[PDB]
Parts: sequence; C-alpha cells; structure tokens
Amino acid sequence: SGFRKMAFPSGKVEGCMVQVTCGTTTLNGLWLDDTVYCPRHVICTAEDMLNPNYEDLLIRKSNHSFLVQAGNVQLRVIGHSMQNCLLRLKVDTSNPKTPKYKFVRIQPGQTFSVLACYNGSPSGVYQCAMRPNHTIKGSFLNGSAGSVGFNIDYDCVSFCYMHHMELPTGVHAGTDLEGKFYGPFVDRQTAQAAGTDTTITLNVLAWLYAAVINGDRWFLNRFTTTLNDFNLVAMKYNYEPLTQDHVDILGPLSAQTGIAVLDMCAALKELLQNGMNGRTILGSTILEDEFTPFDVVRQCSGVTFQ
Amino acid sequence: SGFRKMAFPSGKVEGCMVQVTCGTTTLNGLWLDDTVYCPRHVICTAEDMLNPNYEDLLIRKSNHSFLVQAGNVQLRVIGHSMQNCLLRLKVDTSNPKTPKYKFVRIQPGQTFSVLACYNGSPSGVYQCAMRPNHTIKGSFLNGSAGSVGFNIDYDCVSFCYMHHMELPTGVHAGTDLEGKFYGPFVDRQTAQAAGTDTTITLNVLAWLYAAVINGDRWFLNRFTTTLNDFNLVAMKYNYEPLTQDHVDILGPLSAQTGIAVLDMCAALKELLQNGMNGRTILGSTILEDEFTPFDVVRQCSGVTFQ
Repeated sequence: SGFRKMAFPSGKVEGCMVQVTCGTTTLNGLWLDDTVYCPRHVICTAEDMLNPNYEDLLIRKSNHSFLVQAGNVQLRVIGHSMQNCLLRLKVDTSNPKTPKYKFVRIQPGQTFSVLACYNGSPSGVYQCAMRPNHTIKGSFLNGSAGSVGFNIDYDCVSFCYMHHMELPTGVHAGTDLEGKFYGPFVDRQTAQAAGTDTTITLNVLAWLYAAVINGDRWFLNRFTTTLNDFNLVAMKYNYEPLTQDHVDILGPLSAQTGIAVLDMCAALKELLQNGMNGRTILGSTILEDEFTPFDVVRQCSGVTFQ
Repeated sequence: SGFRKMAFPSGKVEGCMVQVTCGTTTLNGLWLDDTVYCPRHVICTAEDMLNPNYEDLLIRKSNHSFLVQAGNVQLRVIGHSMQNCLLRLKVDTSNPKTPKYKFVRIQPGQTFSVLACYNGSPSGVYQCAMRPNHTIKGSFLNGSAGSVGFNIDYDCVSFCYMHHMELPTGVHAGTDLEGKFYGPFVDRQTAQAAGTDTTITLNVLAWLYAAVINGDRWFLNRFTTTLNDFNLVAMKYNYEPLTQDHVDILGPLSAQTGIAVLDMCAALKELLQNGMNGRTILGSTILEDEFTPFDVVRQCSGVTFQ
C-alpha cells in the first residue's frame, strides 16, 4: 500500500478519439454525440499562424474540407462552425460510444488525466496538474493537439482540457472544452512565454500528510502559526495563499492524522529554512506540488478516531 | 516535449475486468473469450489464507458458489478448474469485448502498466517496473487482488501480471497469467518478506537519453569511464551490473543523439559520489529506474496503437 501518481482509466475517453485532417494538417478531435471537437488551428498552415483570421479562413472551408475518420472508416461532416479556439463539426452518426460526460474548467492546483493521441489513436496516459501560471507540464509532440484532459466521477467523464500548443520552456497551454484558453495565451504565432510559475500550497501540504501518514514527522513541532503568519511567508516564497477554503479541504486529512492545518503550515515555514536531506521526505529532495489532498485521501484509506 | 511517467491506454483491458464474488470474499477477474481468470484465494473466508490447502479447500466449493459479474449480467460459470495460483472458471459466452492478446511473462527490470480495479470496476491505471527483489512497488487498497498488468505492442495486449498479495513492507506481489508467481513468493500467511533490491540501471540510464532529447542536459560530459570501473562503483551505490547484451539494445538510443554509452555512464559516477545537489533532471531529485529503453523511445517517438 504505497502512493502512486495514478490516472483514471482512459477507456471511456478512447471511445471518443478520432482523426481530423485538414489540408496538410492533421491533429485530433473529440467525438461526442453527433458533434466532433478539434482545435481550430487545424484549418491553418504555418504561414496563416503569423496573423490568423480564423473567421475569414474557416469561411474558405466547407463540410468536406475536413476529413474525419473514426479508426479506418471516415465520418461525414454535416456542417462546420466556430466556437472560440475550438471547431464544432457536425456528423451523420452520433458517437455510439459517447459516455456520460460534461465540460468543466479546472482551476490551478487541481489535477487530471491526459490521454495523449496521435493521428486519432492513443499513445499513452499520464496525470498532471494545472500549474498556478496556467500552464501544463504534459508530454506532447506534433499531432498531439486535440488531445483531452479529464477526470471521471462515477462513470462520468468530466472533460476539462484540450491540447493545443507548446511554450518556449517545454510546457503546454490549452483550452477548456468550451474553447477558451487557460491563460493569456492566444493561438497564433506571436511572441509568448509562460509567466513565472510558483507552487501549489494545498498540494504541497497534501503531500506533507501523505508523508506523515506513511512515516516521518521530523518536520513537525509544537509550532503553531496563524492564518496570516504563514501567508506572509507565502508570497515571499513561491507557495500561494492558503485561503480559508484550503483549510476546510485539508480538514479530512487534518482530522485523520490528528494534526491541525495551522501546525502543519507552521511545519512548512521551517522547511523554507532548509528541509535538506538527513531524512528527506519520501525521497524527494524538494516538495511535491502536484499531488492533491483528494489524491492522498483517495490512496491509502485511513480512518479517523473520534 | 516533456517526459512524464506514461501508462498504456487501458481500453482493451478495462472491457475485460469483471467481478468474481465467492461467498463473502470478492475480487476482480480477467475475462477473455470464454475463460475467466482470478486469484485462487477467492474461495477463502477469514483466516483461510492462514491455512490454505486450496486443492482441497476448493473441492467442497461448487460452480454456483461463484458470482462472476460484468457490471450487471451474470456470467454462467462452468469450470472449477484450478491452474497454479489461479482459477480458470470458464463461462457460457465469450467476451465480445475480448482484445487480441498474448500471455508472455516479464523479467526483472522490464516495465508494464497496471489497471487497479475493485469490485471488478477499474479505479485507476498506472505504471510500475518489476523490481529486482521481484516485487512491484505500487498501490493497492483492499480488494485489489485480481488486478492486472500489461503491455501493448501494436494491436496486441500481452498480459503479464495478476495482483495477489501485499507484503508487510508495503510493496506487493502476484503472478504471471499462467499462475507462476514472481520471485520466491507464495499466497498464505507464511509471513514472508522481500529481499534487498538493486537498481535496474539500464532504466536509470535510458532515462537520461530522454532527458537529453528534451534539452535538459548538464552531465553528458565526464571522465569517459570504462566498462568495468563503472558498474564497479554501481555496487558502491546499489546498482546491478550491466552487460553488452544490455547496451546493444541502446543502439537506437545513442543512434538518436551521438552521445556515448560509457561517457554517459560517467555522468552517474559524478551523479552519486558527488550528486547533483541543486539542478535536477526532468524534475525529480532521485534517479528514476522505472523507464526502459523502449518506454523512452515509445514516448519520445509517439508510437500510437490500435
């Protein structure tokens, strides 16, 4: 019984992947019901990207200007239309494998499963988090745009992200399924760059509990800090604000390990004092920011004595 | 353009997981064509796994006392045929969802993906490597027995692990899909423990290769070491030796850069006797060993499936 950075079974999402090829551009598209979603820049060429006018461009393209194929059999496009940075294509046969779904907009800190695909087929699946700077540290290559990110709540695929491009530092930016980017990022070829990404406090703590849970509290002390004595030390360091909503959330882990969020945060200010080796924390010389409370709670189901 | 810990798409395997209740106990089974696979110890109640005669403990049990379930439909069982550490209770209809499969068996250092299930329902999927001490450091709460580990090689899911027991140390153990346990483990309460482990090395090595491809390089240089002096120090840091039968596979690896094998090896010497204190490799502080040369190419290359 150990911690693992897991992902939801990509099974359901795969039954929604297809290949959308336009011109000399081929990427991916999510096929839900009689609709097929793909990043709109599919209808562009390296040149168009310098100053794309998607509205006018898309106009120069009809229903069978987009060759979509579910596996080896191609689908019939019965109408095209634009929605922000996506492209809603209609089809003659709604997806018979469409599962209970829904579109959400994840926030920074939150995690999700990404099913990378190429030419409409799956390569692998991995987990990751929507960093505080609105970027993602996924693993994408050309032909990867069009891939989705999700979370499955009891037989329900909550789609939250759809890949597009890759930033200067090797990180990734994409949009929600409605078609709006997760940042100040525009899908055109202009000078852009990820803003200085910090660290997720809430998950750095979840990690901290997972640690205690599984052993080691050398980073613990009778040290008690206020809800404003930690947050000052916060902006100094990369770690973000520990709102009152994080407190509550850290509640369940709190009650379990018998430790108080305040005394936990206080244990952290002493890590921004060193926190070197000597005993480390589950190996990691640093601090894991992409393991959410829910995740730790999830894995390693412990009890709470009352 | 990043390098995450990837897992195989779990669609061709999820559609195989079913539930296999027997009395009060309940596991997850593998459903291929007509046959159904599952953990022998599914006929035991309470401290039965303390005193497992099995071959006799199954005699009294009958087909009916086997509730194979596919999420609703009951699968008429008919084949209380025990095979090694597994059962082989055939059912009436063959799994229509059955994929194209093999049952190959993995060796130390090799990797595979895991579809953790509970009550026959896929919970999460992840990737782990067959440790040398012959165990799989991973995550499995109760009711994880019956879970499965596989690999995908172009239109062919080859199964290679069936989760069974969990060691006291936290790590777990199971068997190939033939019943043959892995390492010298058994399934009772003989209070067995796992031996000392060494690093697959060939993975920690091949991990660097993908580090390079993603730019992140600051070790490619070093006192270009030998072929013996190196693995010598390995046993100075707990790393099993290496043979040319292990580098000749790294053919394409180097063939996709120009970076030597030996020189690369020297980066390690300087990586442990000195370390890296400060800068990191693709994020992690520790050196990752759960990444085979194929896993690294499989990712960096984009190899899809079907």
